Amino acid sequence: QMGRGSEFGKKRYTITLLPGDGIGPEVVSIAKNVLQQAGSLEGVEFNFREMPIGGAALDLVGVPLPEETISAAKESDAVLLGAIGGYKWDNNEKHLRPEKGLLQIRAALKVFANLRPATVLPQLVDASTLKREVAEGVDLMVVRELTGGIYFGEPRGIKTNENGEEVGFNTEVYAAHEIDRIARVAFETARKRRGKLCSVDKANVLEASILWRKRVTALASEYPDVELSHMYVDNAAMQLVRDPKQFDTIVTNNIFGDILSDEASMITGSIGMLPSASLSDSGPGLFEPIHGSAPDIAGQDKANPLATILSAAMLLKYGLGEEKAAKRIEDAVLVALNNGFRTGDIYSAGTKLVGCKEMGEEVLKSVDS
Amino acid sequence: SEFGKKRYTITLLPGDGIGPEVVSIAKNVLQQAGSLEGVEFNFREMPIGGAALDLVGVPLPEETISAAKESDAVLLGAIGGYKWDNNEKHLRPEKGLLQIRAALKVFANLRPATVLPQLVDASTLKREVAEGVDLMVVRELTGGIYFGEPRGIKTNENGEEVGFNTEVYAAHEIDRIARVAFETARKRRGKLCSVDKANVLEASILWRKRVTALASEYPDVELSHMYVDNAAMQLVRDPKQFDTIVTNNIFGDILSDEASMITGSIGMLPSASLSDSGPGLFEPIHGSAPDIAGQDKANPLATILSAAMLLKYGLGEEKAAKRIEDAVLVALNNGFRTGDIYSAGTKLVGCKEMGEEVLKSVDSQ
Ligand SMILES: CC(C)[C@H](C(=O)O)[C@@H](O)C(=O)O
Ligand SMILES: CC(C)[C@H](C(=O)O)[C@@H](O)C(=O)O
Ligand SMILES: [Mg+2]
Ligand SMILES: [Mg+2]
Repeated sequence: QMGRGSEFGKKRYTITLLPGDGIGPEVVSIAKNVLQQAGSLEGVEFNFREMPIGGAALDLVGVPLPEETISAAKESDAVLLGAIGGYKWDNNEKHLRPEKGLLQIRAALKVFANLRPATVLPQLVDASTLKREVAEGVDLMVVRELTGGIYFGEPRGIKTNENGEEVGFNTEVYAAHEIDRIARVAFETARKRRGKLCSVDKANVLEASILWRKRVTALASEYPDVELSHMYVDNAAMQLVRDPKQFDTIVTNNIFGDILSDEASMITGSIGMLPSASLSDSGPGLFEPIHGSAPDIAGQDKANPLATILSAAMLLKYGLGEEKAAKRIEDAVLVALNNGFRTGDIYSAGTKLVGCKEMGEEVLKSVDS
Repeated sequence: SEFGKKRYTITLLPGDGIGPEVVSIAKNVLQQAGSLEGVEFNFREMPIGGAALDLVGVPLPEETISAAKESDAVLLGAIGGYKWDNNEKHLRPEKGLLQIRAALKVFANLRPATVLPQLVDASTLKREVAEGVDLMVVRELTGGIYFGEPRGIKTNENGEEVGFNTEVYAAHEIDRIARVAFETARKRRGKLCSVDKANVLEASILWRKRVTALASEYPDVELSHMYVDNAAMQLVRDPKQFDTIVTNNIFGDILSDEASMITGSIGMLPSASLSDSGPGLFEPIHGSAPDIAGQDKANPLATILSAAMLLKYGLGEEKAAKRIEDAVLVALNNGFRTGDIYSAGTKLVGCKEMGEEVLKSVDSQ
């Protein structure tokens, strides 16, 4: 009669926080607070656990992703990551660079489905370098295959041939089952939006893309409410500039996903607003802002926390099925922007320039009202 | 005099869609510009792409490769069409394009992306961002994942299909494209940005390593490195920051097309593919546009400018190349626009009429 579960009708989730490097800890600290407050309003409690990753892990135990961090992440209900990278580690051997830890945690958590929404918010339309009429109303979702393809393909390496010359190689490889699963996510995703899915590949050159297109095509019959189309990656790169409003959902591989989602991100004009979700089958998902560790403003209360806050909303929605709590966060971010609040990266003439903590305070204020 | 005329052999590969229309115009413009410099051409038309598939059942006939290799330069129209997209992999039009690039060993692909002042409004980027864009992509054209082995679709023991390709570069392949790009930047504004994914891929670690080692051979050139995903963003945010970019086959394909659309006018952009020895390959970057094939709507200016790159880079005919460039400029300054570049207050014309306007500007001089 109090509700499901064993704590007075409340739901308690275990969250692993991976603040990381640069501005990561600052923005995660704020999102944590917004998460707690919005959750509390829906009868949701959290056990948080901070663990090291990236440069922080390197300075601590000499690897970018400690076994103990993986264990903690795997035993959790969801993972919220801050940011990865710094100048200090830039002359390290490549297994000892912060980015390595990020690739390793994706693989370890088997979060093959990366969701990256790119929307132009009406309050920030003028931040885009695209003309207003082209940028306004952009609202697309890139579904990127995150744990396969060339990023993780074998064989790979740099070797010296018999002529004494170096040869570097990587393998773009996909098994049918890897394509099917990311395709299914994208079809389900498009179904819940405008019902349009664009599969992006290089099928006029690459056998790996021919298989991609074959499997995606064969799945279309299981989603008759979804209009499937296909586009070559180079044409997709042009169409994002020419008419980004044409897209609802895009599905593509690891490397094309990396390039196109980042292109779509910059087209919106405000990188500091953009969240992302990485989902697995049945295990904890990984949620993180798409921006970097921005080391040059670290510790200066300058960072935009909104992308991480919105990643926490994605954590609630996609990771935990806690939709009302997610909506409370999304609403509060909107109220802050409507009230004229802007951190430095989204500042325009006549708005209220605020620091990181102060922006969090405004979101918090709105959640609690 | 007849004895002292300069003569070149040009192989024409009209290809598919609007390819034949635009190449026919560029051929005429080429003849007229050259003749004013005492240069005459022997043209031979050969099949490639869908056109070769329809004639002999392969996208690149042996006879075409022979003709191209024996010539001084190759001018190509366009490849591809819906007619052949349901073809087996070995028999799609595009395979012919990859095959001719490989056969001619044209590893150095030059794709200049500029915003013309007459056409600044055609970009979807704000005027202040698009105006003054002027970059060159130097793309490695005959190596990398496009040609790497092993490759295929196989069925494993379980009956499950696995599709795979190999991104592979030997150091000397990187060295050679890099040298071309350094030399390119030196002739431009002295800035080179090398683009890779060296934070993930071994092949790109070698890429960055070789380009870095070569920097000291061109100490007058300013070299920087950028990840391909960052480059895709920087082209949107501040494309004016770039002079010359060098990158591999697949990143070059993506980034150059992104840069092209950023300028706003795909129908204006030429390209050159150059080899160490032998004829170069010159073609517009637009596609076959099969919906307007035979409708006299095509913009011939990109192929006309590709013929200018042919003269300039392939044949060293600098004065003839300038005559063509000058004439395209005259035609645009006279207000002529094909449909793809039309704006209110201009003269909307078809393909043939645009060509004739460029032709009479050439012959004016
Ligand atoms: C840092 C890099 C390894 C990473 C990637 O390529 O996935 C980043 O670019 C991203 O998009 O999250
Ligand atoms: C294969 C073919 C479609 C070609 C390529 O990918 O190189 C085209 O995109 C280009 O840029 O010339
Ligand atoms: Mg990226
Ligand atoms: Mg292309």
